[PDB]
Amino acid sequence: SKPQPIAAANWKCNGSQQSLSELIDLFNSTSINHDVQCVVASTFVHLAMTKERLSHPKFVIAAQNAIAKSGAFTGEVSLPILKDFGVNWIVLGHSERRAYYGETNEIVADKVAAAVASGFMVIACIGETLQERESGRTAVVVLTQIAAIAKKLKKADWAKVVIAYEPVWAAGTGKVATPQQAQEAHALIRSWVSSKIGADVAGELRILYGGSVNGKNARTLYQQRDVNGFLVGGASLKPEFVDIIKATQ
Amino acid sequence: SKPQPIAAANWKCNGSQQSLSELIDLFNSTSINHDVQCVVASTFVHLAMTKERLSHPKFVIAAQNAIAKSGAFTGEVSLPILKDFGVNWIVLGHSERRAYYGETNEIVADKVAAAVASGFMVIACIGETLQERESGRTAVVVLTQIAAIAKKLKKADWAKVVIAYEPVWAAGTGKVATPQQAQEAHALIRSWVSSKIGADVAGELRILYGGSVNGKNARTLYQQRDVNGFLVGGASLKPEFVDIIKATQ
Repeated sequence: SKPQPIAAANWKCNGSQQSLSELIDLFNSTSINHDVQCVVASTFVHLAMTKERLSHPKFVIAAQNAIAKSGAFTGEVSLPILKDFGVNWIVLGHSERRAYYGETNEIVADKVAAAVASGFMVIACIGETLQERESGRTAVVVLTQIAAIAKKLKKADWAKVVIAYEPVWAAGTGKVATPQQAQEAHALIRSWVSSKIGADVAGELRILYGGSVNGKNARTLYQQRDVNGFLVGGASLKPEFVDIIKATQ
Repeated sequence: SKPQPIAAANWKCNGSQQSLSELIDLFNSTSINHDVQCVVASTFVHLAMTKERLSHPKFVIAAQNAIAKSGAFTGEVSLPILKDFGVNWIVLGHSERRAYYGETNEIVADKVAAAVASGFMVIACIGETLQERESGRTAVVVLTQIAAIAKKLKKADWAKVVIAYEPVWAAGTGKVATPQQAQEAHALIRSWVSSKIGADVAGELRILYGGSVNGKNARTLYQQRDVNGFLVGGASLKPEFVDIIKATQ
C-alpha cells in the first residue's frame, strides 16, 4: 500500500482573519474517514488563530518558511521560535522563495537540515522551471535539488522529510501538467531516493504533487502510483480543498 | 522644542512565549510621566500575543518587515494582512534586511511608499557600513538611501514617516559611536530633508538613533538636539528598555 497521504494547504501570502476563520470552520466540520495527515500552512501572522481554532484531529498547522536560529535577523522567524509556538510542520524551499528570496539549493538544504534537527516534519520543495524543462533539463535540475538536501541529512532523518514536486514550468505559464507527467516526475524522484538513500526509505517517502490541483482533478492525480498527496496552492483557500482531501482515499 | 520622542523596541528574531510575556508585563507595569510614543516590533509569530497582552496606553505594536501586496509569495507577510490584523506601525529597511535579504535602496523605497499609501506609520531605516564611513562616504550613502525613499513621497506623506539612523559601522565592528557622532549624522539627515523636502517637514521629523543603546548611554544620546528617540535592539529584550524610555527627556 502507498504510505500515509498528506493533504497540505499552502495559503501563501493570503487571508483575512474573517476569510480564514470561515475555512477553519469548514475544516472543523468536515468528515474525514480515512488516514490522511492534513496540514494548514498559513502566514506567520495567522498561526495564532489557526492553532487556537482548528479542532479537527487530522489537521496540523505549519509555517511557510523560517531561518535556522534566533538572533539579529530583523523580519525573519526562526525554527526555535516556531517550536516554542507549538508549530511542528514547515514548508521549505518553495519555488517562490527560490525565485524571489535568494534560496539556492544549498540554502534550502541547510534550512531543511536545521528543521529536521529541530524536530520538524519538513515538506521540502523541488521542481524545474519552464526554461529548464523546455531545454530538457528536468532531470539535472530536480536531482541536483534533492541531492543538495540529501547531503545535509542522514538516512534516519528521512522519516521527518516529505518531498513536494512543483511543476514550476506549469505555474501560470498556460502550460499544464498531465497526471502522467506528474507520475513521471515523481517516479524520477523516488528512483533517486531508492538508489542513493535506500529502497526502504523510498518505499515510505511521501512525494506530494505541488501543481495546480482542484476538487475535479485531484482523484485522478492521486491514483498515480508515486503520488502521495498534495501541496495545494490557490484551491486551498476555497471549500474545494475538502474535495482534495477526500481524493486521497 | 524637539518633536515627540519615540522609543522603539526591535525584538528582531527573538523571544519565547514566556520570555516575551514577562517582558510585556514589565512594560504594562511601567509609569511613564512624559509624552513619548513607545513601539514594540515583535516577530510576526508574536503579534497576536503582543496585541492581547500589551496594554500600556503609551505603546503601539509594529511589524519588522512586510511586502507590498498579498499573493503568491510563500513565507512573506503583506501590508494588507498586517492592516487586517490591526497592526499600524512598521519598521522597514533595517540594516539586517539590506545586508541579508536583498533589500536595495529602491526595494526599501518601494516598501515604504506602499506602507504609507496603506496608512502605516513607518520607521524607515538608513545608515552606512564601516567600509562606507572609512571611505568618507557616510553622506553619499545615507543621503542616497533617504533620497530613494523621498522621491516616492509627497510632502504630506512625511507626517507618517520616521527615520532611524543605524550606525552600522559600529555594529559589532569594534567601533563605538559617540553622542557627537550621532548628532552629526542626524543633523546631516535633517539638513537634507530641509533642503529637499521643506524646512517645515524637517523641523518636526523624528530621527531616531539605532546604534548600541542601553540604560547607561541613552540619556547622553537623547541630549543631542537632533536625536528624537531610539530604535533599540538587544537592550529592548531586557528590563533595561524602560530606562531607555525614561531617557527620552
